[PDB]
Amino acid sequence: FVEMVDNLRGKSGQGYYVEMTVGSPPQTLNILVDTGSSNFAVGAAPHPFLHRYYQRQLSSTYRDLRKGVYVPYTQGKWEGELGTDLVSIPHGPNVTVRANIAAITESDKFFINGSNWEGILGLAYAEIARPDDSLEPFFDSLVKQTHVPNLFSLQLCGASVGGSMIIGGIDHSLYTGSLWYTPIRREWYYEVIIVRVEINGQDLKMDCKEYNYDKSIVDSGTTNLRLPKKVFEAAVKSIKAASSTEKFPDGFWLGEQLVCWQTPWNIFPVISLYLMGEVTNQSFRITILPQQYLRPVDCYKFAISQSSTGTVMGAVIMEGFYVVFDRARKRIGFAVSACHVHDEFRTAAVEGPFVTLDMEDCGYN
Ligand SMILES: CC(=O)N[C@@H](Cc1ccc(F)cc1)[C@H](O)CN[C@H]1CC2(CCC2)Oc2ncc(CC(C)(C)C)cc21
Repeated sequence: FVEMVDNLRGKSGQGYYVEMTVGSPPQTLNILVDTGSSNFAVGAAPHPFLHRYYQRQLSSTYRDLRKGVYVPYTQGKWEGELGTDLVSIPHGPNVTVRANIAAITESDKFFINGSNWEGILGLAYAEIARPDDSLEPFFDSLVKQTHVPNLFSLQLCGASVGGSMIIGGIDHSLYTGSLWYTPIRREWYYEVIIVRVEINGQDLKMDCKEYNYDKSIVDSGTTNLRLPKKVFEAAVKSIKAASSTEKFPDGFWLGEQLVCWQTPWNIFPVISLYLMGEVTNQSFRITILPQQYLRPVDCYKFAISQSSTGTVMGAVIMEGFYVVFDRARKRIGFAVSACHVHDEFRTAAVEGPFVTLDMEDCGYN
């Protein structure tokens, strides 16, 4: 799968993109890779921020669906016209498929000024597609029309970022140790269940329901580890305590201020999420280093932040790990990334099995 290794580019805070082609003849575009949504959408008009855009008039294979589509994210909304056309990933599998494409014709605080991407690839399930679940998501179309296995994996490497999207398989060269899998609780977002949390090794004795209210998801289109309220205060409480030996401003834990050195790494704790495992009463844990939740912006940004719609395991989480979206078996795999920025002293980690009871009662119903 070395054809696909290192096919992801980006800039810190601006997402990860892959090169795609649309229409005949092929128009090359950079497309943000987003496991947190299920629309395939590309700029189709000359918005001043865009390096390029989809020009339907140039395409033999374009077909109008004569439906409008609207999509608001956490922030950012766009509106568009649905169509289908032929699509390829040059540094991906050797195929071409007909896919739904939203030609973005109006947007609001969506495109990033200074970014080098022109669209977004929603990789999650139909259930959350707009206007509705009859709009077959890209990856569903990819699997139905080719012999590409129903699986993709992400090694997000973390001012320029790099990484790999392996479509249809796994590249064992992108990780060390063993993959550990957690069930996809439901096929809409990539929903999982967190069952326990630990800073430097200390539990938080919270009802595990507080971790998955109203959901926990794996989202590559989100930068931060985003915890619910209770959970966020508790974890800074614990990190501020473990790291107290150097005084840090309040702006820095709000993610406003910066720290600058010429970096006492082991001043800072590891953070640990236990995930529901494959077997009744068995879990595993994933552990991130300071080198993960501290975003280089020799200065650093605290990258854990409060949330509101559930836990979101964003690039802060995913940059420590190789993440396998095993859609065929309703599960997501985590393994230590071979590219994660580590340490002579420490590493990010994933280990098990652990015994943890009542893992069902952990997710909101
Ligand atoms: C930070 C952010 O919102 N990133 C988005 C993609 C994105 C948007 C703009 C941008 F400039 C870069 C990436 C992700 O798609 C967010 N993913 C989840 C993340 C959550 C779900 C829990 C937090 O909020 C979302 N709300 C709406 C959508 C779109 C929908 C059509 C599926 C309802 C998705 C999400």
